[PDB]
Amino acid sequence: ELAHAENDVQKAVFGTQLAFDSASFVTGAAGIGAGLVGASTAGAVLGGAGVILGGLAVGFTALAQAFGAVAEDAKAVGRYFDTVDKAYKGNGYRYDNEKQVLVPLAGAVIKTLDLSKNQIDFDSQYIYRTHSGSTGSGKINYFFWVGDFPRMVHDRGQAIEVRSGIGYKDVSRPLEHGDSNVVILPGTPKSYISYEYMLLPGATTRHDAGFDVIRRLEEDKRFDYDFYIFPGEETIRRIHHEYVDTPIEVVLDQRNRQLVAPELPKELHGFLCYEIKGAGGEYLIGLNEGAKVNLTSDVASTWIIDSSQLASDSISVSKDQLLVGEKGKEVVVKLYLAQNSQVLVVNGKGEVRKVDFTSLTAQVISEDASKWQVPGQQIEQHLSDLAKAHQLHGQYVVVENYRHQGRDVGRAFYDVTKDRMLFTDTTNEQAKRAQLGAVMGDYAYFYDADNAVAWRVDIATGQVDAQFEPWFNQNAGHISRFWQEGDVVYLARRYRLKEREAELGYRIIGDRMELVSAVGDDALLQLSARIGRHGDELEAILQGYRSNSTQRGTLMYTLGARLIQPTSAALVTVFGVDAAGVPHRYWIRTSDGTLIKPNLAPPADQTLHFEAHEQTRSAWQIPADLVLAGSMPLLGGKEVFFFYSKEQKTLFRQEGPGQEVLDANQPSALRVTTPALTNVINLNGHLVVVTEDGRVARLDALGQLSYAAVNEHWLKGRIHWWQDLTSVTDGRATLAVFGVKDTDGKSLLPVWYHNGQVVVASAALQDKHPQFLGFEVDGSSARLFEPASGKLYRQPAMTADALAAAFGTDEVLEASAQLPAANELEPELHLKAAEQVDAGL
Repeated sequence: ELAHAENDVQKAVFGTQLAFDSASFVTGAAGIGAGLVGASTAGAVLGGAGVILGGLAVGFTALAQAFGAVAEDAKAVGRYFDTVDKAYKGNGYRYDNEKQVLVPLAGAVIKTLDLSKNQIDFDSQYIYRTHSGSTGSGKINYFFWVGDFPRMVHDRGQAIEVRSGIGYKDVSRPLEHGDSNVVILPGTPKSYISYEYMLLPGATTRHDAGFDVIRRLEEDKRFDYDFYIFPGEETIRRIHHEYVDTPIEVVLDQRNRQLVAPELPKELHGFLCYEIKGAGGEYLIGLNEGAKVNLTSDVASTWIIDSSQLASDSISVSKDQLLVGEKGKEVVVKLYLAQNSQVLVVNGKGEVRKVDFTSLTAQVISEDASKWQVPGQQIEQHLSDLAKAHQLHGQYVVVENYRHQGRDVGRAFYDVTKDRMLFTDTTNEQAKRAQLGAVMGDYAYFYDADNAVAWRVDIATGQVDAQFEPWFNQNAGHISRFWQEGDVVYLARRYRLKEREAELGYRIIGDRMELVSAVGDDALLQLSARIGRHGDELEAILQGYRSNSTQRGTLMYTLGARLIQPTSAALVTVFGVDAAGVPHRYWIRTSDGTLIKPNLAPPADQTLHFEAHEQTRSAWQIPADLVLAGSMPLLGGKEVFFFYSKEQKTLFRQEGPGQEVLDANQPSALRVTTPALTNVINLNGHLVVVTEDGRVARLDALGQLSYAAVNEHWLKGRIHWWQDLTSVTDGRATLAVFGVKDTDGKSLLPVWYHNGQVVVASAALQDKHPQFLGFEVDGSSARLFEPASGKLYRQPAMTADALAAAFGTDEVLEASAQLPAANELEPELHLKAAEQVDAGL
């Protein structure tokens, strides 16, 4: 009757939606590099413990998708610095030996071509300096402050000023081949590079295209990459370029070579000026849009300009300069000719004009038709190639004094990939300098690094919408970090008080701003160590802070804001050093006001007792890295709470929130026995543990664990892992095997183990996300279900000899995939869902 809910069935732990790509990624990244997975930084909690039920294997998807999105940006940044190295490698230029053109490489920057000497003179791009607080090395040294994270020095005066950290230094080098030739002129300006950081598992340990170039640069403390902080490995998510006016110069020689200026993306126009200097001869300057050029023939010449690469062939002449193009967007040519050096203006066909400095006229002559200059196709091809690279770059560019609609909107950020998206949408002399923090799907978050304000921006590029107001606006300190994770965004405002510096951490979702952390104060922290239920106010934080006003509200330029004000969240953490040697930390369950109150038990080979005066303490002193893992119903009259500590690699279970008063003499959170615990994961409210030998087991309210898979780090190096897989559990084990690779060495082969039988999904199954189902009473026909097809299948078990054929000595399938093929089981049915049950399916 109704739904089944049957006991003994021995259904597999991971259940329905399991995909080996997502879980094998998440459990691999959790198995290395000393980071947590899926952790929150502002509040110290795993997995969003406010979510208490959901699909176990959906969490592996939600994690893998986010870390793939971070990995692709990280790789793009790598491929950029790879391209920069490949540009400075071989000194900025190549010669096309098949068609006799000198072509600039994509990414280098240059001061001048001493082309007579065939000698090239380089330039650096500058990257802003890394800076940070000092609570890590000293000061309030214990806990990991939120805002004390590496940040960027905004000021051009102190940037790491040199390319040479890529591995080599020079002023000049010889170019190998090019002379008596044609030359394309360099086409990228100098840049100031901004950067932005994001959490990425394995970032310290991956080796990908060009990452080594960045690893070479962070060897100087002025800049850091390949580094670790408490929540996990952090990496540069993306780049922003600020371009600076770049005078390249050219010094020609007594050979009638031809020059052409290269065509650049819409944003690069006007950042380049070319000094074309030389003597004698008849040299052609191929003009192009969005550049300035100067002619310095001061010995003698007659220099040619080609209009045909511009969209239009209209010209005007002036005693000092001439202009070519149309609609005012005409290339400015400044005409420092001497000794009756004169310019000839060539069109696409038939005509050249003599330009008259006295008449200001473009007198016709038919001296074109004269084979004076190279056919277009080769140059046009090279320019088509070069124009691609500058588009492909992606990333962002920063625009200063963006006049949107005549009105000057200040700084703007050109999204190279999309519709010019982000600018502040309002005219204010502070917001003119405002800093971009985070961007969403048609939302942008800006902030001021020095004043407590932040905006919602770019609602359909309309008006500015709302501004966020922290709980206090009247005292010194600043928003020390603005950063996002998982489409939520976190504010770490540092406050100054005449006692101490303090910090508050807010989380913003949608229209809500929420508080999730408070540093509080000793007089709060000791009155939190005891009885506590506070309701409408968090521990009288308001009466703990606002009494220390310093008129910082003089800087609250309220700018017509629709003010949004903080509201308090479930599981507000409170923490701080109460006194020397006594850390405290509590979680207020704001829904009910109770305190989660960790009473930690000394190591099993110790016990301590403490005097009655200090007795209001946890027995073991709370580690610096301690995080609430989510809490489960016990079915035994309480709720059970778990605490994790990555440095200690121990799990503490606690029944109920804790005592009404801390007793240091009988602890309450008990050090759970687990083998070599490497990490803990919370998935929609379900806990998962990863052992150091590479087994995975779910966990349940009595502290028991049931093994549920092995991992890549278990399969690696075993020559006959199907033998050793009997060792993972005492018996009646049903395991996925997340480590098995398809023959390409990239895809993952779905494998299970069940009562000694190994099931592998055959080539038709593999891409379909095969689910496992338990065996026919004949004990060889393993059932399977494939939810996308809706269809139910049957699949032979594979013998150890057949495994010895299908696999050599390795986790990767042989190309001789002599693999037992499936067949459908109940072809007449299309199934919404299939599950095991005691009576059957």
